[PDB]
Formats: sequence, C-alpha cells, structure tokens
Amino acid sequence: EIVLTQSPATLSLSPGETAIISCRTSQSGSLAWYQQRPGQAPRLVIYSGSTRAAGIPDRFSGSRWGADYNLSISNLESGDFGVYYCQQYEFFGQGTKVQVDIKRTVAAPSVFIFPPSDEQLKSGTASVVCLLNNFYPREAKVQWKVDNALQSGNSQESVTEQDSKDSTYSLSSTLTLSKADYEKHKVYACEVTHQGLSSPVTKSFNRGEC
Amino acid sequence: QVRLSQSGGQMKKPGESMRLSCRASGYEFLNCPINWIRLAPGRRPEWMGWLKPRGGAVNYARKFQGRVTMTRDVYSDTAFLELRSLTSDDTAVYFCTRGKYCTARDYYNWDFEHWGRGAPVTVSSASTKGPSVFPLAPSSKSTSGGTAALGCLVKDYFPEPVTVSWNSGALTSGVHTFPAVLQSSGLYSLSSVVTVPSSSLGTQTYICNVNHKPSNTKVDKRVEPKSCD
Ligand SMILES: *[C@@H]1O[C@H](CO)[C@@H](O)[C@H](O)[C@H]1NC(C)=O
Repeated sequence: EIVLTQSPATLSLSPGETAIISCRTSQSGSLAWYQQRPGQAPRLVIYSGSTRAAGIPDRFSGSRWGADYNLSISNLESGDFGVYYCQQYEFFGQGTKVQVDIKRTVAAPSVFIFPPSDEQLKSGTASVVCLLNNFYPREAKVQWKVDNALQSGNSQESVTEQDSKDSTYSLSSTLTLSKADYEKHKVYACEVTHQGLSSPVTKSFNRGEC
Repeated sequence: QVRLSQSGGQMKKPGESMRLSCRASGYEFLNCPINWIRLAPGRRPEWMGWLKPRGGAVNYARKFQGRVTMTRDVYSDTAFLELRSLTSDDTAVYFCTRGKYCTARDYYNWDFEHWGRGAPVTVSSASTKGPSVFPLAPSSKSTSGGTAALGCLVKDYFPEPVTVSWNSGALTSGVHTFPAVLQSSGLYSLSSVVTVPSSSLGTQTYICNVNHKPSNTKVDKRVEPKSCD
C-alpha cells in the first residue's frame, strides 16, 4: 500500500496570509490535492503534483521535492478554508484543517458557573455548567473541583467558532454526576486558566444555597 | 456538464444494511468507472472500490471485501453501494466519484474531478429522542457587577441537530449557542447562553426556544432568577 502523511494537522491563519501544507508519500506516483469546505463535497484542486484543475486560481500552487509535496495557497480567501487531503491512487492523507484565526489583543474569559436546575434534579441526574465567555486567544484550560477534589472523566467541553465581530471565543464545560453523588458534596468549583489571567480563576457555589 | 446525483443521508442501527445510489448525467454512463469514497470527520478518507457500468466488473478495498456490494442499473445511469453488518465505525459521509479523463475510447480513474454531494450515514444504537430543556438561571454566581449570564441546557437528544433561539429570534446579541457534545449514553447534549445587563433581570423576560425536528418536539422554557423569599 501507499502511505501518505500530511502536516501539520491544523493550520490557523487570517485571510490574506498564505497557507503551506505538506504530504509525504511512500512511493513515486501522481499526487493530487482536494479541498473540503465545511459541510461540502471535496473538490479537486491540483493533480500530478503541480497541475491546477479547471477554475482554480493561480493562488494555489503545488511543488515537489522527491517524496515531499507542498500545497501553497496564497492570499487566503474565506472560501479557501476547510480541510485539505492529498491522494495517490487508492490512498489518502489524513487531512489538514486550514481554519481562520484573526488576531486581536488578549481578552481574559468571563467565568460563570451554573448549578443543576431543580427540574433536572427531580430526575436522577445533575449537570453543572461552567461558561467561559468572550476570550482570546482560543487556548484555555478548565478544571472541575468538588470539595477541592480534582475531577476527571466526568466532564465534556465545547468551544464556539471565533466571533465574526469581536474575534473572541467562548467555551462551555459540563460536569455530569448522578443526583446521589451530587448530594454527597458541598462545593462545586470551576477553575480557569488563560493567558489573559494573571493567575487561575475559580467560580464556586455551595449545594442547596439560593 | 458532467454531474453525479446522490440519494440522501440515512440512519441505521448496528447490524443493519444500507443502499446508497449515485446517478450520472451529462456524459455516457458506460464509459467510466464509478468510485465510492467515505469521509469520517477527523479520519483518513477511505476509497471503498470502483464499479464499471459496462460489464459490472468490480474492485473493492481489502477491508470491505465480503461485506460490500456494488451494482449499477444501466436503464437509469445509476450506481449502487450496499454495505452490510454495519457498526458505528461505518459512520461517515459516503461520496461517489468519477475520474477526470473519460471519453468513448479511454479513461483514467484516479484524478477525482467529479464528486457527488455526499450521503451522510450515521450508525448508532440510539433511537431518536426529544431533548430535555433545563434552565441555566442567572444569580450572584453569574452577575459580574453590571452584566449577567443565563442560558438553557438541552440534554439527552438524538439525533442532531436542534435549533435554539431566544425570544423567538428577537434576542440575538451576546448569544452563544454551543456545539453539541456526544455522551456515553449515545445521546447528544448542548447549551445555549446569553449575557445581558443584570439590571434587566428584574424587568426583561428571557425565553429560550428549542426545536428538535427529528422527534418533532418544540419547547419554550422560561429562564428567570431563582426566587429567594
Ligand atoms: C514545504 O512546506 C513545509 C511546511 O511549511 C516548509 O517548511 C518547507 O520549507 C517547504 N519546502 C520548501 C522547499 O520550501
């Protein structure tokens, strides 16, 4: 079989910059690149290493040095973002996600914590939610503590797309416990680490307090 | 205008089978092989095999041999992909493709100029289920001096997606609806939040509007400050 290895995994850029992504292949052959826009079908961009497909602007160019191929996209446009795959014969790379990140000044998260609802508690489960609102850059760490005991394996986390207008991100983490375990403890804390913070920030509440 | 037309997405349970169809136009169906390629998000695309409409000769990737069958219907320029004994690992978008060079005399299969729009297939043992909507009420633990936060937890639904809005779309500023996460249960859960002036909590009323078409359920939960005497 042919193995194709792409790098990097993820590329974060602003429109107008140029994207450069690589494919290493395990044998000489005709190598093509495909672009997948979010929720769209892949489209052929370049084939045989450096030949552009129909309707592809010269901003896209591919080059080759032995087993190593580069695909460069100059002057990135909104429509150039997505994931790119290299392909030889029956085989594909694992893909490179080229995504938009626009720089702004660092903005610390605003942290809010929400206890389980009475409605949810009527029914065996308790979800605790911690919100990190409007921060930049994207990298942020959330840790759950119950009575100062570090939690793990019982939370899930989700991040929004970078805001169009203010360029911030937001993150929502959920700690899920059985109602029973939940009523075995008092202090539920969300601890947040971020570049905008001089030091970690904790939002806490005590079970059963109004 | 060469083009490939695909059948829609499907939901399956583990163990079942599925048939997808690809229908061609703008060229002579009998001239070129048709390929099937699946893309699972975050995973390496997998070519499954090709089929030659003229003859019905077939070639499958070793990992699918025994479990997959390709066929065509020359009456309608349609190619079919059938996959048996499904499991969650078969969850992906299924595309049919065609090579760039194709004439009545010759062709070349591997420069995939032409793709169908794709058929999303999810294999899960979960049955479609309307979500539960829970208030994420504001308080002192969500009031940062002058600006507050509240929201809604949309828990345990299947499948994707649900739509969420505030005050029937009236409220849009400061609203963050998050990407759903998949739980052990096999069910989805997501939250939507919105920051507002804590000053407004007293007067303004906030309602989240959740709609989950798959289960044809629609909920409007009012989210207010907990009453403390
Ligand atoms: C190929 O792209 C890689 C990835 O950035 C880059 O570091 C390398 O310099 C490129 N190769 C050449 C010859 O420019």
